[PDB]
Amino acid sequence: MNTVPFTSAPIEVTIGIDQYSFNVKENQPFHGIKDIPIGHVHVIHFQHADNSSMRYGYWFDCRMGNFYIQYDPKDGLYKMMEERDGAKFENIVHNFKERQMMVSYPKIDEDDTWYNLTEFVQMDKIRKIVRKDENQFSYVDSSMTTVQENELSDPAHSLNYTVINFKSREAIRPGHEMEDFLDKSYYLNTVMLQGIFKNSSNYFGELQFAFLNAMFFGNYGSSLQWHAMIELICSSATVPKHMLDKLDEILYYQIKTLPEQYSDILLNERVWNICLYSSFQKNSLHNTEKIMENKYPELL
Amino acid sequence: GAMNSSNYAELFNNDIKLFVDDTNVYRVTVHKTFEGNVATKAINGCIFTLNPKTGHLFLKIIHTSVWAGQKRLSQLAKWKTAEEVSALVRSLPKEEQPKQIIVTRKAMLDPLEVHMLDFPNIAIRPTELRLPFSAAMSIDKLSDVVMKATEPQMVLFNIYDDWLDRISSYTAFSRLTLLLRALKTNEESAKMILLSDPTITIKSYHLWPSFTDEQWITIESQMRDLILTEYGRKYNV
Ligand SMILES: CCOc1ccc(B(O)O)cc1
Ligand SMILES: CCOc1ccc(B(O)O)cc1
Repeated sequence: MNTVPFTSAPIEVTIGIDQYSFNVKENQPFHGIKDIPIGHVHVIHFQHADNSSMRYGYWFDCRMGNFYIQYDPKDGLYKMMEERDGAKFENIVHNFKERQMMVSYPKIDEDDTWYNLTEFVQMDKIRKIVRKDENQFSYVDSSMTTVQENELSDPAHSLNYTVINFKSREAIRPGHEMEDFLDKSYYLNTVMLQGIFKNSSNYFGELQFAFLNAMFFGNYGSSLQWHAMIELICSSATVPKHMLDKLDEILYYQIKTLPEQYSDILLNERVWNICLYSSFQKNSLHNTEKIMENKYPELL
Repeated sequence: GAMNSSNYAELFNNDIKLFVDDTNVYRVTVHKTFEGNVATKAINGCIFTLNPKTGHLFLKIIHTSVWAGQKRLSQLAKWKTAEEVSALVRSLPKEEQPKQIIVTRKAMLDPLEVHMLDFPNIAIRPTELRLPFSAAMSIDKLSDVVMKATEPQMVLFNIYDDWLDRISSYTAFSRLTLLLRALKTNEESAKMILLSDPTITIKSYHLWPSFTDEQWITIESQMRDLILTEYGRKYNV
């Protein structure tokens, strides 16, 4: 069980840790978050009470270093940093634990939600999408655009998701124009899976990361990426059976976790109706279709 | 974006463009089978690709053999249209290639966009105009070449005959659309109007009769009257 201590909380903020969020008052005696499950990536995120503009946060894995949060009054945000002095860090955390100055990661023992949302997400792949190699953790915020959005502006602060574009030479083989546009199996299996991602786990990890950035930061280009990767699978007639079954589980937990009140901005009516009702895989996503129809029948 | 009333004169500027109409690519007769079911029999079709500035018509004849053994023919027909338009563009010298292609039906956009990915600078546009190019098979010489074809074939026409020697391409296109609209609304009457005077003949190298300027004004009036008439017969006005 790992810890992300805080130097303090000087400004009132809503703090998120994975799917959990709680309020910290201006100068509340607060030193951080303990009992964080080892073995998963995590995200600690922030929305200032005084300017809900810019949700922002950090993806991290506690196995990769000792990380802490410290407010920066010049840049005006809670920054993640790495403590390289491991003994200093243990000592600091112990004292925070002895004075009960840390909130506990509130995992229910029955609850596999976070694992099910991050099953294929790996810090090494996050750090290739979010390029800032001098840190072992990754900063994301509401406003960051994707490499594809910039094509259609600062490249250092972009989300380098894999570009998917159904009307592109990459997606369409010369002489199979109709075939490849109406049945995207070539683009999914040869171009994307064999060619770019190497395996379905890496594809699912990017899909899950894009969903999580859409949900926790309202990152619009992330939402576009999540829907494109769903649509590429549902619009392929030939998809391995294990990928379809795993996709159904992935999407089920994503729909289950989505705030009921955000479904209007995080869910693309066209993509979902197409995927569940018109696409090749319209009958292959039993769990997702059932939770969608019972929770968001308005979208459909 | 889309071509409409407000940017209509763009058709006659000096940027090469083509209209593509696919409404006569896939044509069928529907009939009863001996068992009393219904079946279709395909007949020859054509892609109607027109330069509205010059009158140059690229008539790609679609032979019924292209449908043999294929499924979902109405969807294939849009892709086959796009395949043939893309092949035409590639066959043209660079300086003859269009800078825009305007499709008359929005269902052609994605097929054509996909087939033209190699030509990212050629704009593929829809239009809000309801153009009557479906009536092109009411021009006898075009219908004749389509129905006689025994194989795929491209035939080149000037749909304006020699009109551009005397009138502008805006007026030539106005005349053509009026003629085609009339032929679409009442083919028999339209053709009766066009041919009632045997002293006015169609040159061997032309599609329409050799009317003087004065005779075209009269013809054009008769075509409007016909369209107005049919609108009245239709709606009881
Ligand atoms: C207002 C910030 O509050 C603090 C409370 C406790 C410590 B400490 O080391 O236990 C430090 C700061
Ligand atoms: C050190 C305890 O700090 C806390 C901060 C916030 C909450 B809460 O429920 O919003 C609880 C405790």
